[PDB]
Amino acid sequence: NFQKVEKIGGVVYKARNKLTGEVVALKKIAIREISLLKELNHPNIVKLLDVIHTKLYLVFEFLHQDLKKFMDASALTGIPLPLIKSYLFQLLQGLAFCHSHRVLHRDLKPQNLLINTEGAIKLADFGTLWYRAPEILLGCKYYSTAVDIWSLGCIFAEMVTRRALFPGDSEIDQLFRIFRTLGTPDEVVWPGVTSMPDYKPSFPKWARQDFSKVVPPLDEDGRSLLSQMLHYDPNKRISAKAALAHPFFQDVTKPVPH
Ligand SMILES: O=C(O)[C@H]1CSC(c2ccc3cccc(O)c3n2)=N1
Ligand SMILES: O=C(O)[C@H]1CSC(c2ccc3cccc(O)c3n2)=N1
Repeated sequence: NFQKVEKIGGVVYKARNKLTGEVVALKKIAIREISLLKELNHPNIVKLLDVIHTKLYLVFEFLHQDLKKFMDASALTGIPLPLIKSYLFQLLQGLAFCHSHRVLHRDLKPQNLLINTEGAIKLADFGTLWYRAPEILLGCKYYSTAVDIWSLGCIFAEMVTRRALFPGDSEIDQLFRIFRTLGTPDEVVWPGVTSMPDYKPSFPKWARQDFSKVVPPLDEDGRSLLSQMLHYDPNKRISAKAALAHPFFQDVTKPVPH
């Protein structure tokens, strides 16, 4: 039925549908979540074409490559700001759509963001440590859409600087890397943080970095938006919908990537 072409990322393969000649991404691995997922159409969400239960196989549209590869390829010169802005804007549209339908992504990272030759970018693999929100790291079981905004913020910073923002090697290292940059959170900035399941009063108390240093040479509009995406308190973190109205996107366009 499907011929595997190569492994590209459960497990995901490039494959040919012999019944249609279509080239697809085939993921080899509750039904309600998938239903909701399947019914969604948006230009910035990878389309789920078919679900085959026999092991569960999810058949997705196939896209050119992922943003990780593009960023590695662009590491020498960087991604031009207009393209960064376009990608961020598009990802926020996708998230705004998902979130309005009560769908969380929860594992956003460059490897899960797929691009095409025409300037589009799409969200894929709906649910490393590097893009995990602090509330998840502190043991929150009942987290919100805000976890996706944190992750996208980390990705935004990485596109700009050509370095991962918080490349932890363990959950505690991840948390402490966050704390060393943004300051150790307290009840003032994050009411309720000290009652979180894995919060320990013995966490070292670091001061916040002046931030100027975190994503140079991003302009103040960009820094403003990023800071709103990285608020500790998930309830203060900007929503995708509001982020779309941020002045950073006043001059947004849709360039064609190299
Ligand atoms: O994990 C997933 O849900 C699936 C959605 S499609 C996808 C995927 C994952 C990696 C890919 C790499 C190159 C080109 C692609 O189309 C890729 N597609 N992963
Ligand atoms: O979550 C936020 O929006 C930011 C607002 S500033 C802030 C913060 C969080 C923790 C801090 C710890 C020591 C010194 C500081 O200035 C700190 N600042 N968190």
